[PDB]
Amino acid sequence: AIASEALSLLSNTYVDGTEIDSSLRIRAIQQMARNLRTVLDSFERGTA
Amino acid sequence: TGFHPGIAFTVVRQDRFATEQLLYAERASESYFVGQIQVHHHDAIGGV
Repeated sequence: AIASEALSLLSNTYVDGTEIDSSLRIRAIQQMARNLRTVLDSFERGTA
Repeated sequence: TGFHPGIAFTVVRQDRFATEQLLYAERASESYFVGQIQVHHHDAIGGV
């Protein structure tokens, strides 16, 4: 259950085909991966 | 019929108009910068 992160992730949807926004992309890749690692670890522990 | 006494009476009237005012705008203005571009487009039927 989360809404702020989803809204932030889906609020861009690009504009017209501009650059990749390397800083924002790197920040998102770091944060989402860090959250997903522990999320999947907890899910695997629960399933086991 | 013919006369008019000196009784006490008064009337009340109201007005509704506009006016112009002048103020001091100083020299330094608000620091209204520009950041990124936000767009939102959606196509349903006919046009976008």
